[PDB]
Amino acid sequence: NITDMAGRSVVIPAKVERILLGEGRLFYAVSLLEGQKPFDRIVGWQGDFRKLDTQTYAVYKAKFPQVDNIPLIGNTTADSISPEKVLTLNPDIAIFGLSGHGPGKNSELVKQLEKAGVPVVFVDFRTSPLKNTLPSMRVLGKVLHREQQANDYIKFYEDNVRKVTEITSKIPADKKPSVFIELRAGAMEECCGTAGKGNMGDFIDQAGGNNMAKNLLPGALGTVNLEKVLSTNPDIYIASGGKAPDNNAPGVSLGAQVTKEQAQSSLQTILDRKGINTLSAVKNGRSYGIWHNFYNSPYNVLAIQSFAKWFYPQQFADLDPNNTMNSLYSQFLAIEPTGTYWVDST
Amino acid sequence: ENITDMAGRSVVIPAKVERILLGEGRLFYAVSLLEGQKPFDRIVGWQGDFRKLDTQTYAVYKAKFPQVDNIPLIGNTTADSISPEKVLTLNPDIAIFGLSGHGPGKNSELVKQLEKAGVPVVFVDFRTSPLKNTLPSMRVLGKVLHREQQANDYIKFYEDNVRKVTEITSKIPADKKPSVFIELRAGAMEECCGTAGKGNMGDFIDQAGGNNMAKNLLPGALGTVNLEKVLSTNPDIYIASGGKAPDNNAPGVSLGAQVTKEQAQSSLQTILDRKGINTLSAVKNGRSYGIWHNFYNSPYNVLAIQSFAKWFYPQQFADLDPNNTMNSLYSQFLAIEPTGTYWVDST
Amino acid sequence: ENITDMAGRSVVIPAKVERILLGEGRLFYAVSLLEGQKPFDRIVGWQGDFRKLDTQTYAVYKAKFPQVDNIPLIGNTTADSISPEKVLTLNPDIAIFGLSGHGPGKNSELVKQLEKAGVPVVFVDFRTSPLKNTLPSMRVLGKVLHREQQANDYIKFYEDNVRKVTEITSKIPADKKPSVFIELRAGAMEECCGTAGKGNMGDFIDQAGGNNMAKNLLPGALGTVNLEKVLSTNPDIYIASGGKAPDNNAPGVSLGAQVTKEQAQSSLQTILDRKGINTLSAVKNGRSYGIWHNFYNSPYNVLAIQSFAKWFYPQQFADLDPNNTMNSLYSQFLAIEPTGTYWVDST
Amino acid sequence: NITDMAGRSVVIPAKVERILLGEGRLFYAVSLLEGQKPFDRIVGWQGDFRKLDTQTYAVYKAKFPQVDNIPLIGNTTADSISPEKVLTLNPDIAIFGLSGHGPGKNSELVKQLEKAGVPVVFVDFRTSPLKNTLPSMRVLGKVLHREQQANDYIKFYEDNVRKVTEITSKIPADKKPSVFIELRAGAMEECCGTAGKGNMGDFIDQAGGNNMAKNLLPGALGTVNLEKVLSTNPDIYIASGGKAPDNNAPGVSLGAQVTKEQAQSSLQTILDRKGINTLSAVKNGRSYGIWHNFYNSPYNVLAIQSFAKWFYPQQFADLDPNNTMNSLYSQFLAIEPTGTYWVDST
Ligand SMILES: N=C(N)NCCC[C@H](NC(=O)c1cccc(O)c1O)C(=O)N[C@@H](CO)C(=O)O
Ligand SMILES: N=C(N)NCCC[C@H](NC(=O)c1cccc(O)c1O)C(=O)N[C@@H](CO)C(=O)O
Ligand SMILES: N=C(N)NCCC[C@H](NC(=O)c1cccc(O)c1O)C(=O)N[C@@H](CO)C(=O)O
Ligand SMILES: N=C(N)NCCC[C@H](NC(=O)c1cccc(O)c1O)C(=O)N[C@@H](CO)C(=O)O
Ligand SMILES: N=C(N)NCCC[C@H](NC(=O)c1cccc(O)c1O)C(=O)N[C@@H](CO)C(=O)O
Ligand SMILES: N=C(N)NCCC[C@H](NC(=O)c1cccc(O)c1O)C(=O)N[C@@H](CO)C(=O)O
Ligand SMILES: N=C(N)NCCC[C@H](NC(=O)c1cccc(O)c1O)C(=O)N[C@@H](CO)C(=O)O
Ligand SMILES: N=C(N)NCCC[C@H](NC(=O)c1cccc(O)c1O)C(=O)N[C@@H](CO)C(=O)O
Ligand SMILES: [Fe+3]
Ligand SMILES: [Fe+3]
Repeated sequence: NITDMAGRSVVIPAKVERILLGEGRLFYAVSLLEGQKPFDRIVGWQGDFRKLDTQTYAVYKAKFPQVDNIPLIGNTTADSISPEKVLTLNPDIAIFGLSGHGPGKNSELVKQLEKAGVPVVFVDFRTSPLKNTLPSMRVLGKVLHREQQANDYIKFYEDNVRKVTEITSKIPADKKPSVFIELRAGAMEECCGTAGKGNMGDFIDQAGGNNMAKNLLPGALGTVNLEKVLSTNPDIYIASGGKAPDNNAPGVSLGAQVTKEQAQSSLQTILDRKGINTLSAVKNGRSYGIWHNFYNSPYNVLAIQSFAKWFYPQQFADLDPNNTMNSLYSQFLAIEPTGTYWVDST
Repeated sequence: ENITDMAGRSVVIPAKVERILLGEGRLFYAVSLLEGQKPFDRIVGWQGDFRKLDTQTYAVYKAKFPQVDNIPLIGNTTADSISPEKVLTLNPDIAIFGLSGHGPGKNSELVKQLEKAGVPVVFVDFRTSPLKNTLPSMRVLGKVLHREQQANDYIKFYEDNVRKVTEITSKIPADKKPSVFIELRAGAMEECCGTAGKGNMGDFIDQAGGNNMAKNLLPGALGTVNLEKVLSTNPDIYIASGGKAPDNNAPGVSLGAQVTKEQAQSSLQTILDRKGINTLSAVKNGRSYGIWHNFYNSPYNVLAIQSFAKWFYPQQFADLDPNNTMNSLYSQFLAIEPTGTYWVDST
Repeated sequence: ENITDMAGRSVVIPAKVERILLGEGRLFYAVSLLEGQKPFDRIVGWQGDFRKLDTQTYAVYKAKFPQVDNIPLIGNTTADSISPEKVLTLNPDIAIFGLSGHGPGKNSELVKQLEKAGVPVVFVDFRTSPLKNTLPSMRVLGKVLHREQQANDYIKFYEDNVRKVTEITSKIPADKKPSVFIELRAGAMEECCGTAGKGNMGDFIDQAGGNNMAKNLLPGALGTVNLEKVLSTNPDIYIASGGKAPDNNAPGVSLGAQVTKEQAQSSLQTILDRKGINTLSAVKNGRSYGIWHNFYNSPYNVLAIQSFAKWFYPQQFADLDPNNTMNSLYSQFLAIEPTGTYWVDST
Repeated sequence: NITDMAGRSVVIPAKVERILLGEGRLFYAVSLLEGQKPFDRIVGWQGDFRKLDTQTYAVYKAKFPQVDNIPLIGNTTADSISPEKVLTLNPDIAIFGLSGHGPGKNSELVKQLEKAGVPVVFVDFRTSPLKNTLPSMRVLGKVLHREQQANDYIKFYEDNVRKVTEITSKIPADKKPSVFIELRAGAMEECCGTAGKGNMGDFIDQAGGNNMAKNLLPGALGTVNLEKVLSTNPDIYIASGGKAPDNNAPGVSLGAQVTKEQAQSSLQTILDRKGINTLSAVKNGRSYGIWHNFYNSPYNVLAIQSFAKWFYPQQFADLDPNNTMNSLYSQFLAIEPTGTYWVDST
């Protein structure tokens, strides 16, 4: 038996072959365990990975066209999941997130699955990445019978994060740069989405930054008004996005099918917005883009490294997130790394 | 009949208004120009900023209108302290909010609640972009409160009294303009120095033909510049804002309805005697002044634009008198008598 | 409604409170600022530290309120002496506890018992992290005791009176600051010398622009530094804390409501005449002072921050008088008259 | 009475009223001593200040038109100095530089002046700034009877340098960025002029940088070929210039009459040159401009600070060399600071 991220006891199945993904992008944690056979044990998933990660999807489709035939249990919201379609896939395990675009610990679907005799595991990369990322992988390892892959990934992760924390854990608060992260910048109805005590805030903390929204918000995600950002006038501005290159909607283009030219061109649009464009950080060129889906992925060590190099350029001159990304893919994944997951303003 | 507010949103003009909700208490100043001798007749409730952050002007209105104490306070001095429940049970027929300040903004939940309740919401602004927004705000308030005459009268008064300044300062070339720093609530904040960028009192500096040293240091209307940056820039003219009550020995400039010239100058001097500030060229040369803080969010801000022009070019505006303008303002529009000191020069 | 206490825990605000339990008796000081002329009206019971470790302030309240003797003592002066049974039979509707001190902490069994009994528990702090916690503690007590006005009034008073110090000391560079050692309950502990690290009275030294020699010797808010370490560091300024009653022949400094200047000066001198202490440069040079110990856990601690600044920079704070601040505090908030000596200088 | 920078003993004159400047830009050291009467005691000077510092000249001329009437003893080279014109000015002291566009310790003119009974003082801000800048000011103080001004300036300088060395003195060599400084970049016949163990090299050393030319060159100044720079591929590129805005000759525009936008546009031209534009430092945006005349001025504490903030951006985020310049001008000089003495690439 194991304790999941909701504190609940889960009896590990003897053999797993029918994994249900409550949130599609929980695939990222699964991908680190399944080696060259990524989709072999997925009976169905939330449609967020296919619809909100179109780039990473297309790359896996070109090498694995059977991905199109994995059933979508819903669209991009917990409320759109048919519990009936879920149960007819006869899962032998269901992986859910404490938060996100899929069911949480108190949903009806979780109770239905408990009545059906199906083990449910809660992980978390989104609410409390710092507390939860590694424990989540340890647990997924045990319940999916991929302890070796999991232990390998934890060692890789700890080592690559320790490269940052060995330095930033000793830096005193008054020497840290102030940071604002604008999630899905440009692309929300009301500006400005950001992270508080949690989510990408954990990355700012680890990378030795000072999140200006840490004390403005009670939860992991929330909203701060444009004028509050202008008034705080933080040292460093970071925008997250995952927009596909050939999408004329507002947002930052980043992901597997994005070139540096397009990442720079679209970040600039984001930085040219009224108000934003007068920020000291934007004028001084301390303005950056990070791929949004790192907000819910155990690949988040790539962002902690990208934030650290932006917060202390020379102290992390020698650190290369692209090499960490390449080591990750070659050691663990079944596709080749492409595209741009981070960008600096021209 | 609809109107476009200061947030760009369309608002349907109520047929009759008798229950005005003030998102920020000091938005009363705009309302006071419209309500003549019956200032508080139509106010169902307001933010507590006017009563708690404008104690002097409050006390003067209370002595003539004791019923002001019975207007409900929907919160203290911050948007986050407003109970949306208390707000809705006052059954307002209009809510007036500010684009910025100590009350809810355009994206607050309370604004959405009120829209669900069928209550028209109007955004005004005297604080973020006074130059763009002050007159349009009054025009709009005129239409939605059915006081078009009072509003048009006040716009004419305002335009004329500002034109007295801009007719001169609009033709002055940049290289003849004095550099200016305004230290908001000088001495009274934890961390020095609050100031205004391209907005707020910065708009007044611009209009009065001054050169705001913080214009390009800051992205927003308000922000913070460090003492050493001020010392380094060493601007021609120093201005401190305050609204401290006379009998308060804490640091801050005393200005307002119950402040005498002696208290305003004694307390400005304390502010100018602070380490660092006291080595400014502007302080040593006596180009140091005090302005009443609440002009940072009031359509009476024409008084500050004029005080600024007279400090920026003393001889060219020798003949201009802001005290005459305040008196014309009060007598024409208000229901109280002008008292106290709203600005001061160092001696 | 709900609020966050000083332990990070959410507390549901009772609709009406009439049975307040004080985990530490001297938490009364925070309550006294809210209860006006009816100080003891809502206290069902308290730890015996206020009655037994604050005999002077107790006696003054007893003479005006003899019913104070009938408030139940839930224990003596240590968390371990509190009977949880006596506590629960008082049927409290709220319990106020301190993150640290002579009463239960956040992990005690009594706190869990009360949670099982459906009784809200609120953690405040004036002792571990006064700088971070004093004002937030008062705001919180305001909300849960339905005295938001009194609390907000006291915060404004406090901020203003501290700002009188910090406006000056916040700009002073480290190399111009005096070194300071504070000896808590000097002369009265078994092993010399108790003091404060990064917390407790250390926060006051920091704010008053001093350099606490024990800041980096100690991990916690309280600890112990050896006499020889003090002698070796030989700090600029020596401060002794005490609260000993005048007619108490035990060792320590006499300070409090029933102490005269001469009893405070004479007893400080005994403390300064002790072997080792008496060779300190600060003692020989007369930069030696006494402060009332209980300021180590009281929102009246603004009086200590002000006494410290005036000892650290005598001429820069010549004009500041902590006695006026105490009198303004008492008259505005309390139900007794200020008496005695809360601070003393060596002759 | 005092030992100059050439090791020679100079007899302090009882009263000085006729100062001869071997190199015009030695005026900068004099200006720190003469308060509001900068030109009162100058009998004549080399034409380098008037002809190679046209901007700083024009600013002093607008307040002091009598500067145009100070005699020019030559143009911009030691060989163009008429010793006859020099001697008829009847100087009572001559200030010369160990190196530069004026006579050195072995020149004939120095011997002529010794025969004429005129005290000669050697200073140095150019060959060995680190060893010589402060001793030079101490000496000038004594011989010009401005000991107070000199001691005031030394304290100011030491304090403002200590702001840098407190941090960079504890950085180990292997964490330091490699740096190349291209003096009068774009403006020489043959690329690339630079500094070795001396001149602006001393500033790189102090600011915790690693001068790639330190061991390529024997002297304070020299030349390294473009290909050697490309091959070393240093972390940080710095170009010096002092070109006037309205001068369309090649080089970087910096000085009292230069705006930031003109300094950025002209630095960019310099960075767009063949070879230079493939440097990692240029592509990564670690490319900067510094005002050339800091290569021979006791105001050089401004460049040391500008270099440290470029070498360690976050560790010196709170340091402002512009506030330092302003404290310098207000405390010591008779004119108002204007223009751009340093620039970052867009
Ligand atoms: N399209 C929707 N209606 N909901 C989206 C899903 C869940 C929601 N998402 C976010 O808040 C969010 C914020 C910033 C950036 C993102 O990518 C986001 O997905 C959400 O998290 N809701 C909370 C509270 O209900 C939760 O599920 O815990
Ligand atoms: N809690 C909400 N209602 N909205 C916040 C999240 C929902 C929605 N998110 C996306 O469209 C999205 C796209 C790519 C990756 C993601 O994680 C996403 O969450 C959203 O942000 N909607 C905007 C309007 O488009 C909004 O509601 O502000
Ligand atoms: N007491 C508080 N914690 N907040 C007050 C809320 C408004 C805040 N005020 C200022 O920035 C300010 C600055 C100088 C002088 C003043 O009188 C001020 O009130 C504020 O303006 N917030 C901005 C952005 O947060 C806004 O609402 O647009
Ligand atoms: N946005 C903030 N966090 N601070 C700026 C304003 C908050 C507060 N304002 C006032 O007290 C105030 C008083 C009169 C008139 C106003 O318009 C006011 O805003 C403030 O300044 N607090 C101080 C704490 O003493 C501070 O922020 O340093
Ligand atoms: N009578 C006892 N045996 N213990 C008393 C408990 C409180 C204890 N007090 C001190 O350590 C102290 C030190 C110097 C001066 C004082 O007035 C003191 O009261 C205490 O603080 N305990 C801490 C650590 O154990 C706590 O409760 O967190
Ligand atoms: N936790 C401990 N063991 N000692 C430290 C404090 C215990 C005791 N404190 C007091 O008597 C006291 C008096 C007035 C006000 C206070 O806050 C007090 O704590 C104490 O000091 N004990 C001495 C023995 O006398 C000691 O332990 O050295
Ligand atoms: N105008 C000339 N033809 N010669 C000037 C003589 C000084 C010469 N200067 C430089 O080489 C120099 C190099 C880079 C950047 C500069 O600003 C320079 O002035 C020089 O230093 N010559 C040597 C050897 O005679 C010396 O003076 O020690
Ligand atoms: N020793 C040499 N022959 N040349 C190097 C310096 C001589 C000349 N110097 C300047 O133009 C100059 C301008 C401003 C400030 C200075 O210190 C200067 O030296 C020079 O650079 N000539 C170039 C021809 O463009 C060259 O020799 O490459
Ligand atoms: Fe999302
Ligand atoms: Fe305000």
